Amino acid sequence: IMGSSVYITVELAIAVLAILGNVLVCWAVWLNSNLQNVTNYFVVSLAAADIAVGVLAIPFAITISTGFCAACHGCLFIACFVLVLTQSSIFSLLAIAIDRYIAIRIPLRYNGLVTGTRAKGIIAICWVLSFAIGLTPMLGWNNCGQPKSQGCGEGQVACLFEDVVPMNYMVYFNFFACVLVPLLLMLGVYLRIFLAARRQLNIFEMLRIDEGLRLKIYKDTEGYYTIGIGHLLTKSPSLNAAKSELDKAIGRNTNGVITKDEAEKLFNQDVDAAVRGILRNAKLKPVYDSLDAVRRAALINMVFQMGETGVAGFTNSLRMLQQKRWDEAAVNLAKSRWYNQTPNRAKRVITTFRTGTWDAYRSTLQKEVHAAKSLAIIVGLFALCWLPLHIINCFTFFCPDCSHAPLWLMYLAIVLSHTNSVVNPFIYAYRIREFRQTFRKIIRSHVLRQ
Ligand SMILES: Cc1c(C#N)cccc1-c1cc(-c2cn(Cc3cccc(C(C)(C)O)n3)nn2)nc(N)n1
Ligand SMILES: CC(C)CCC[C@@H](C)[C@H]1CC[C@H]2[C@H]3CC=C4C[C@@H](O)CC[C@]4(C)[C@H]3CC[C@]12C
Ligand SMILES: CCCCCCCC/C=C/CCCCCCCC(=O)OC[C@H](O)CO
Ligand SMILES: CCCCCCCC/C=C\CCCCCCCC(=O)OC[C@H](O)CO
Ligand SMILES: CCCCCCCC/C=C\CCCCCCCC(=O)O
Ligand SMILES: CCCCCCCC/C=C\CCCCCCCC(=O)O
Ligand SMILES: CCCCCCCC/C=C\CCCCCCCC(=O)O
Ligand SMILES: CCCCCCCC/C=C\CCCCCCCC(=O)O
Ligand SMILES: CCCCCCCC/C=C\CCCCCCCC(=O)O
Ligand SMILES: CCCCCCCC/C=C\CCCCCCCC(=O)O
Ligand SMILES: CCCCCCCC/C=C\CCCCCCCC(=O)O
Ligand SMILES: CCCCCCCC/C=C\CCCCCCCC(=O)O
Ligand SMILES: CCCCCCCC/C=C\CCCCCCCC(=O)O
Ligand code: NA
Repeated sequence: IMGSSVYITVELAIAVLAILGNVLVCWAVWLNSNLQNVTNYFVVSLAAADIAVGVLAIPFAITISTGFCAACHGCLFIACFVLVLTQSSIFSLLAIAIDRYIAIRIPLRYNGLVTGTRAKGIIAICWVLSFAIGLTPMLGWNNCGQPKSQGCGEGQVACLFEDVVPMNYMVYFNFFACVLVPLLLMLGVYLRIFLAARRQLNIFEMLRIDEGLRLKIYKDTEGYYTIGIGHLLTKSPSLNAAKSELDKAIGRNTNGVITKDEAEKLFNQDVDAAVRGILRNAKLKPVYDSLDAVRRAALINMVFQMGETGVAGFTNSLRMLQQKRWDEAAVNLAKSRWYNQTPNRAKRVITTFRTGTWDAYRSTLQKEVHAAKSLAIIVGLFALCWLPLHIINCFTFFCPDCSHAPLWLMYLAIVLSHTNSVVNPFIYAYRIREFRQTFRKIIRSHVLRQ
């Protein structure tokens, strides 16, 4: 068996798996409305680039592995086309990372800023930028436009990737600026996502989950100006009047904007007032005195939502809370009008009473980042599959007199880069239930017919 035949077979097998697997990804998104979110718009765009890897880029790499004679501009397209697909993948991976950070940073206002129309515009722009970046050698930055391989006739060059694509482009422009910098930005974004889910939980973070945190002055449900965690500023219909109240409480001219620490200090003063009002109430003080620090925060949470008078009306639940009958107090509180009006917030507060822990709010944070862990794996696989080729290009560039990397390492690094166009659909099937369920439906019904 020829050594070339095993390289062709492996490349064609990767191409088939890249097409079939990523067609299934787009097919699943088109079929399942539950998969038609903005995050999957970039997943589809990422899959579209991987489909093109198996249809064009991999056949292109096979032809230029021979170094045949061809025109300069025509040879550059065959060599630089995969640079367009890889750049579009980087933009799609960077967009997914930023999208998931917005999802955990402003989880209540995520859908107002992140829209489908905006995503399609970003995708269309990034594809234009990917062609400009990937096909930069065709616009002049090439090595076949200067008079001087030999044995091909003039106007024709030996179509080898390292012969026609400049190495300083492959290292400075492509690797350092267009690959390494986005990969490091994606690393910091995902790190920042994971740290926010691992944040310390307290009364400030609990109410931030229940009532939101806003550092800019906004209008509440009643049209009144608010800041921080539900801190009413004024009933007046003047933002200037609200800013004057905000500046009087912060101690600095804010122009309606405050820092997170100032919102925490403002919220801390609101807790002190709610605690002062609880202690002066003869119904609430005995219960509050008996509760632990966490369960006291759940009682303050109720006061912030309904008021001391409204909480004092829970005569039966308050006595069972004071008697440390957590499970009995949970059943009683669940049968209240407060539970029916806002069950999600009530269930989190009731769970706090049962356990005395922050588990209900920790689980809220963990649910917001579970998708980010799977999508972060895809970025690491992209880095793992492409960095060997980049590092070698650096060795050839910065050590010209060095011995070039051996042929088997070239074949391995190039094939490993093509393999990355296969791994993503497997990740979706293994870690995303909605993708896995649609994959099974398409396969069992549309493909296998039964
Ligand atoms: C494109 C790219 C990106 C992107 N986008 C990012 C980093 C690096 C690269 C990249 C790619 C190729 C390449 C060469 N070939 C044809 C080929 C196939 C098999 C064997 C051979 C031999 C005989 C060894 O020359 N040649 N296919 N890709 N070569 C180099 N230095 N870098
Ligand atoms: C540590 C990482 C994140 C940043 C450093 C960039 C790395 C990837 C680049 C920058 C400089 C590069 C070169 C530094 C110097 C050497 C020596 C030279 O005989 C060949 C390559 C080689 C080995 C390069 C290796 C890769 C290289 C180290
Ligand atoms: C994250 C995914 C991990 C899975 C990916 C693992 C690494 C990629 C597989 C390489 C095997 C094929 C590499 C060898 C290339 C073909 C064999 C060859 O080199 O033949 C050329 C011959 O020497 C001259 O014609
Ligand atoms: C024609 C387009 C559709 C062709 C599809 C057949 C070709 C499969 C190719 C690549 C695998 C794709 C990535 C792996 C997806 C597997 C999903 C799956 O089967 O998961 C269900 C299983 O029951 C879990 O337990
Ligand atoms: C190899 C290139 C051709 C294969 C890639 C493109 C085909 C797969 C694309 C996505 C499948 C689901 C989207 C198709 C939309 C069909 C439109 C319609 O039927 O109304
Ligand atoms: C999955 C669809 C794409 C596959 C079909 C495209 C055909 C394959 C492309 C060219 C393979 C053979 C041409 C180059 C021969 C290389 C000669 C050599 O190995 O030295
Ligand atoms: C699924 C179908 C995929 C088709 C892949 C086609 C592969 C084409 C590979 C290179 C063929 C030569 C193209 C460049 C020649 C132009 C330069 C010249 O004429 O000198
Ligand atoms: C799925 C179908 C994809 C459509 C494109 C098919 C493959 C195109 C391959 C590259 C052609 C462009 C490279 C050289 C162009 C000049 C060649 C010439 O003019 O004869
Ligand atoms: C232009 C290339 C650089 C952009 C790469 C990706 C950056 C955007 C990432 C996706 C964010 C998700 C959609 C949010 C829409 C942005 C809101 C707006 O238009 O200001
Ligand atoms: C000679 C080389 C010719 C290069 C042609 C490429 C120029 C067109 C730019 C990108 C085409 C891919 C379309 C992707 C945008 C559709 C995504 C969307 O808006 O939903
Ligand atoms: C068209 C959208 C915006 C495009 C800007 C980014 C794409 C890259 C554009 C061209 C880069 C050219 C870099 C010039 C390097 C020196 C030229 C040379 O030495 O030959
Ligand atoms: C995706 C983000 C892309 C950012 C592109 C802008 C950054 C470009 C930075 C410089 C790269 C090239 C540095 C030296 C130019 C080559 C010198 C020459 O040969 O003329
Ligand atoms: C250095 C360039 C960038 C390298 C890739 C950057 C993306 C890293 C993203 C997250 C890594 C994978 C996260 C999966 C969690 C598994 C637990 C673990 O092993 O750490
Ligand atoms: Na890709």
